[PDB]
Amino acid sequence: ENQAKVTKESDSILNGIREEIAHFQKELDDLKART
Amino acid sequence: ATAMTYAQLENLINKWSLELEDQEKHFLQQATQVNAWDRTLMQNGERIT
Amino acid sequence: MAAGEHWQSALSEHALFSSLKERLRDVEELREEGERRASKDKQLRNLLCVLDGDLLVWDAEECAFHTVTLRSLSVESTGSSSSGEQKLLCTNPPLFDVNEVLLSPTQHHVALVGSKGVMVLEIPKRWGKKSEFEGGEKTVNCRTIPIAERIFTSSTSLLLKQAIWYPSETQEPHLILLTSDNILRLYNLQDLFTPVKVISLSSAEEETTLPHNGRSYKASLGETAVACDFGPLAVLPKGFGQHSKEDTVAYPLYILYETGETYLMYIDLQKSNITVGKLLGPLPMYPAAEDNYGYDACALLCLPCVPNIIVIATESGLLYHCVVLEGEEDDEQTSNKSWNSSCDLIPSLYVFECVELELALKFATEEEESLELDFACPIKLHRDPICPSRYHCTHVAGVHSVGLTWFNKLEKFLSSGEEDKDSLQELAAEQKCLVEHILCTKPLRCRLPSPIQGFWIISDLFLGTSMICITCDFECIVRPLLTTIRPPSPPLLCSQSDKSSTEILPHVLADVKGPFEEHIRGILRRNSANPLLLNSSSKDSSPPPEECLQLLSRATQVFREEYLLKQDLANEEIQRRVKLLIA
Amino acid sequence: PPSPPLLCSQSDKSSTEILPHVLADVKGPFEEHIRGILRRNSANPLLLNSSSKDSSPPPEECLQLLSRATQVFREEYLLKQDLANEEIQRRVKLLIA
Amino acid sequence: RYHCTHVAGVHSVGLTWFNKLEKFLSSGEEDKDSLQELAAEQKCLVEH
Repeated sequence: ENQAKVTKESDSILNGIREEIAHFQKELDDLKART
Repeated sequence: ATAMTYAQLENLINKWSLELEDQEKHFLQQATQVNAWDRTLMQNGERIT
Repeated sequence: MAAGEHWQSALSEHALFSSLKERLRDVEELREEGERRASKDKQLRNLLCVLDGDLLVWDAEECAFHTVTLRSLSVESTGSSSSGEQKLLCTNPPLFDVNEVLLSPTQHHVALVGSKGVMVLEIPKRWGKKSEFEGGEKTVNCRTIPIAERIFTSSTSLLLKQAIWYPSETQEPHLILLTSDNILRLYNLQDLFTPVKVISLSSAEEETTLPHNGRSYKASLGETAVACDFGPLAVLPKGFGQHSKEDTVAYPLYILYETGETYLMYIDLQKSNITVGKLLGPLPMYPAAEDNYGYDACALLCLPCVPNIIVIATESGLLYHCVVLEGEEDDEQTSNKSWNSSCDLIPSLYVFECVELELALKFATEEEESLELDFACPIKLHRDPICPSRYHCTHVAGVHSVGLTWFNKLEKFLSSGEEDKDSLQELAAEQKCLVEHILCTKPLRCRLPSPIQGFWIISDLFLGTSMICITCDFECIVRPLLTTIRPPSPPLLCSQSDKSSTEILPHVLADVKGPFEEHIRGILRRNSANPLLLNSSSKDSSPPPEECLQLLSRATQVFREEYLLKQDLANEEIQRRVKLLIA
Repeated sequence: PPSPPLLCSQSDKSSTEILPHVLADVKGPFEEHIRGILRRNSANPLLLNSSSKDSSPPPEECLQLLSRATQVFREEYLLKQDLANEEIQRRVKLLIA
Repeated sequence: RYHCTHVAGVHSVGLTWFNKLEKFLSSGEEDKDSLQELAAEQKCLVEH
């Protein structure tokens, strides 16, 4: 389209970052529960 | 979502490193307890023999 | 701990650093535009000192000293001293060259050294009351005295190269200045400009009786000094410095040039050295030499441990670890490098490893058991007071902590032999020395490298182990130093205690795999870690989402292939061994 | 001339007062820094009317000479005087304090 | 110190190596270091 493509890419990158952070937090919580 | 910045990334890395060091200390304490139990069992077996 | 982190949080949240940053911003706004770029692209410095537990910060924009009480900072996280925060004249514009600061070993004098001379200031001890002078005194002598100004103001061709203190507290602490013409001037704190001691290096490329100031034969050979460091109390050769066959402790002076030629000097005021005017060197190579031991050496650090370990930090980002060994008698190496009539004992430097630091911090393109460099930046080495083997390396690219894991194995092999299969595996595979990139002032190549105004390691019983850093923005960054990110060190003289570790476990009535502590350590061993992305207060550039994603993915991969996958397997071993031990 | 540790009995001191010292033991005023700042290789000649010219002075030549003289002055004395004034002002607020 | 006259004008020239000469005279007339310092070379400063 235009300048909205960069904003959409940044939003997708932020969503992926948040998903990775949530997955890492869930893995850490599971490891702590197992320990 | 939340705008990730250099300070936020540094804080997250520091928190993860602190949690890793705490887990390492807990594992070291567990290993020390296991070694003490192993030494006690070895002494008991050497006495029973 | 709680008390070990409360004082760090208080030092980080105190308003003194915010006021310093505001003053720096006001000065930058009042000045021109090139001064800001010069201050942001200048070299590394260190303007932090410790006096009786109090932290003294040297503000060069106003030529002042700021005193902070780390012991009182732990009270309501903002201090509890109405007169503890001392300011030493915050209204002096800069005149002479201000480069670095040094403290006397007797804790009484502060010397501001710059490429023009030294300025000495008498600061009394801080004890009693609110950590004031002599228990509450603000009328002491607080005036600066110049030192070695005429030598550098009469001839603009030669300047000051290096300056250090004499490690002695039973007498008057002297100041040793190594100039550009390979001249060592030992000055006293009570004299104006009268040289107390003058030493002229002489060998084959230096000068001792050649003409001075103008046409001289020194330029026909070149070879200019770069850095000089002091070593631990060892022994001196019988044919150098003395005439008898007795032993005498002395302070060795290791001089490192630009190429990498390390020279040997014996400077000691406790005994009158006979042959001290002849410069000894260079030290021979063993078993060979790649490029004179260092591509572009600039920093030398001699560890006080036994045997002697020389860390050579180059400008490209290479740390060569040379063990000091005795001179070989099979080949004529000690008599060829000695410039005297007697065969002087010239030790050799055996290079064991060449670590490559992580400079500029590129994208995810390296490995997980080593580090790669990028840009060439000057690196300054500092001896960690927690352990003589462990040390720190500071540069505009960031801060690294290097602990010699192979040093303990080498010492054990030299004493009796190497033991523990877990320690053998740690020494052979995975890694060799534990290198960790802590702070990273330079996020990428596109970002301008910000210089660190000071870096210190506070090690106390009531305060813990902390690393304090003050960058160009006058911002305080304090980090903890746990005993788990360092290799285990047995209680010894050349190796302080860090954590208890037991080895050699018998296997005759149970079913385990060696010592469990050492096995867990070898499983959790690593050699790569993501540094802390420091955020500048002035905000030079916003972090782009692509680079943020790349950095976070690299950090996640590192923590998953070096920490996460190793902790999940450790708990399974414990769960499997619990049932066997119960049976 | 340039002033290293020399015999100066005009403005430099030796200890507490002005003394003809031969070795630099105590800095006098700021003569060494002044010389280090003035370290140059040019000069500021004072012109005098005493020659027999051929005709009228050209305006272009006069402007060129004036510009050259002003540039030489601003490059050889202005910055040095500014640095000297800054060094003098450096010890004023500290003196009052 | 002296003055040099030429068709251009008058210059003032002062000896810069007089300091090294005084250092030689103070250290002694039988010193190899002072002899080398005297044998050294340097430049002066012309003042029109």
